Amino acid sequence: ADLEDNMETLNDNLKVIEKADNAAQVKDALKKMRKAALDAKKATPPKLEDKSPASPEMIDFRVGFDELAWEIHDAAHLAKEGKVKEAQAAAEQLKTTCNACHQKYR
Amino acid sequence: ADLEDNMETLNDNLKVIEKADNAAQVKDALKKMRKAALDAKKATPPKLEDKSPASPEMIDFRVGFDELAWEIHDAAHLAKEGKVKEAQAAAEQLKTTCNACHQKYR
Amino acid sequence: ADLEDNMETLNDNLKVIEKADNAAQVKDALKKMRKAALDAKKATPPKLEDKSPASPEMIDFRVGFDELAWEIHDAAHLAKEGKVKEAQAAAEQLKTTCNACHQKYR
Ligand code: HEC
Ligand code: HEC
Ligand code: HEC
Ligand SMILES: [Cl-]
Ligand SMILES: [Cl-]
Ligand SMILES: [Cl-]
Ligand SMILES: [Cl-]
Ligand SMILES: [Cl-]
Ligand SMILES: [Co+2]
Repeated sequence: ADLEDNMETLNDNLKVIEKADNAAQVKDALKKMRKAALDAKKATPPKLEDKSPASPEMIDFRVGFDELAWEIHDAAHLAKEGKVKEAQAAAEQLKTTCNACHQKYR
Repeated sequence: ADLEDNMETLNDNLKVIEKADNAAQVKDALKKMRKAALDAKKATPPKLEDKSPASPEMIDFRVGFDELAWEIHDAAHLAKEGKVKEAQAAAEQLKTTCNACHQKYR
Repeated sequence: ADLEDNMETLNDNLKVIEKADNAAQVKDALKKMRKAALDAKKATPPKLEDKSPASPEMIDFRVGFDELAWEIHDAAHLAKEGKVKEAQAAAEQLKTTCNACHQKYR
């Protein structure tokens, strides 16, 4: 998928998690987010398309999705145990990682 | 290890999972599969030896193993919970990631 | 963080795990080790400074931290279900991964 499609997936499912009632809804949304994070790692963002593909900034961009995926998995661990409120709070804290990348490459 | 050696490991241990009768067999097979997938990330496939190491195709190839590893971990979660049948069903779904990479790059 | 700071975070928190008494101490040390491992993926070791960031040595180096992060997570899985001693044993086994990278790129 496109980078923008994957960002829409991440943004939409974060809102699904915010409004969720039960753990299975949160689990499903976090799974879509993880798939979107890994697919986005394949993209070249507009900010960097004029730099070398081997540039340190492209590596910095890709590793950011490794960090996002691992943090999503931590929230998913809480959702699998049925801890809805804790999973929702951990999902909310993802936004620190979203924003950290946006400050550099948005 | 060799790219083909890592593929033999993935394939041998998928066959173990297909036939397994308990969660211990599955969990040990998935652990080997994850190690082979991560090690395969370090290789250049023959069909991409004519690409730069950070070309979009080589990124697609390497991230394909991150996707495989996360999907293996999903199956391993299920096996650690005694969901042997569900873990085996997750192993079957894994094959679409195997196939998609082979279609592009084998 | 720079690579040296990430390495001190790995070293320090491995020492906490060896000395820990309960699962909360082990879980929190493993979480910091994982964050440091992923942040280290973004760095260039001094022996590879003059190489392309996408050279095979640099890919080998970055995948080394994928393997370490996944091995850290296995230890966290053991600690999260309260198997403290098995988590401590697993954390001790990580050193073979630390040492393997060191022998090549330190
Ligand atoms: C880098 C490692 C990023 C992480 C982590 C996240 N995002 Fe992102 N985002 C990134 C870039 C380079 C861009 C610009 C390219 C583009 O798609 O526009 C974006 C953009 C968005 C957008 C707008 C998408 C669009 O319709 O154009 C959204 C809504 C967005 N990003 C949301 C988002 C969320 C919720 C994240 C964390 C869960 C997140 N992003 C992480 C780079 C990176
Ligand atoms: C890319 C991201 C791949 C994924 C995911 C999987 N495989 Fe693979 N495989 C890939 C390539 C580029 C090649 C060709 C290597 C070569 O030197 O020709 C292969 C090959 C195989 C083989 C045949 C090995 C041989 O001796 O020629 C097998 C049996 C195989 N792959 C199995 C396999 C399985 C079971 C996978 C998922 C569980 C899987 N592969 C994923 C690239 C990629
Ligand atoms: C590569 C994939 C590595 C893995 C895995 C681990 N380390 Fe590492 N380490 C690496 C390099 C290239 C270096 C040299 C850094 C430099 O700038 O010179 C290091 C260094 C250390 C150090 C010493 C730090 C210093 O004195 O500046 C320590 C204490 C250390 N590393 C610890 C450590 C541990 C405990 C690891 C596994 C849990 C580990 N490292 C993994 C590369 C890699
Ligand atoms: Cl997950
Ligand atoms: Cl990577
Ligand atoms: Cl696993
Ligand atoms: Cl890369
Ligand atoms: Cl972890
Ligand atoms: Co897990």
